[PDB]
Amino acid sequence: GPLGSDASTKKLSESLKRIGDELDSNMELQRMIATDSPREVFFRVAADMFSDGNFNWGRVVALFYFASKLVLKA
Amino acid sequence: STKKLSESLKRIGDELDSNMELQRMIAAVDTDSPREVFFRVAADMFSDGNFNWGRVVALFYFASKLVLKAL
Amino acid sequence: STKKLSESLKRIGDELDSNMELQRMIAAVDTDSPREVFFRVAADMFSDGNFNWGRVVALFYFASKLVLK
Amino acid sequence: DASTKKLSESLKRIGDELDSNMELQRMIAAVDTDSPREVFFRVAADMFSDGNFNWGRVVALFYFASKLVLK
Ligand SMILES: [Zn+2]
Ligand SMILES: [Zn+2]
Ligand SMILES: [Zn+2]
Ligand SMILES: [Zn+2]
Repeated sequence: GPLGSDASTKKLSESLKRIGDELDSNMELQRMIATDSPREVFFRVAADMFSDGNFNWGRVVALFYFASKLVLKA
Repeated sequence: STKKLSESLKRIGDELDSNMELQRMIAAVDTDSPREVFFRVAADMFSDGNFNWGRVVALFYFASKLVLKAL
Repeated sequence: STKKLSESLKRIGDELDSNMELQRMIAAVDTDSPREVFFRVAADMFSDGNFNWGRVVALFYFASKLVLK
Repeated sequence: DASTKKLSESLKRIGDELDSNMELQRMIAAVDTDSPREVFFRVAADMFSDGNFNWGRVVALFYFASKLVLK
């Protein structure tokens, strides 16, 4: 409503809109859902995502974006 | 194989989490009205009507940060 | 040790999926239009002002089954 | 709009049952939060050792991972 809130909300929504579309247009992902135990796929992908020791929340969210399509779609 | 998939998820996750511009936008948001912020951001996010799963996941990432800011 | 925490999370997750009434209520929404259902369901979930992580996770469980199905 | 009221009430109860479960909150609070990768993988490995990879279980792990990493 207020002008300060409307602008900060707009900028934040666009930034999250951009990251959201990057996940949905991830072509390496779209090809992976297409030897296929979902648990093993999840653990092999999850192991590779965190092999460098960095376990941050954005990576976990991306991992569960992957898990949702892996479980529900395929 | 699994490598390129996990690298792209690594790359997008590190954009959601370590983009300094995005983090300081999230940090500035009203910390004592999480319900009100969540719906304002969600309304602009889906004002174009495209209700894609990638955008819903990013919204839930922002909600998790809102609940953390209030905690 | 962590076997009890994993067993409890196991129980929670299986109780969600095996809740037929929940599955039926989720399968009874205008699937032609996901955005309006999400905002309607979410608006009624937080009218209390009770914006907790638990409720957000329950909305996430519903939103996924709504969009990806 | 009563079918949406009934569903919303169900999800409200599920979320509040999670957060008010003192035994669950105690078990979550006891893990080594300084070792999130090790904790997350040990819990996930035990949660899926039986071969059931259903979506409800993945969300329960997601509820755990969020409290493990954010707080
Ligand atoms: Zn305005
Ligand atoms: Zn980008
Ligand atoms: Zn304020
Ligand atoms: Zn330690």
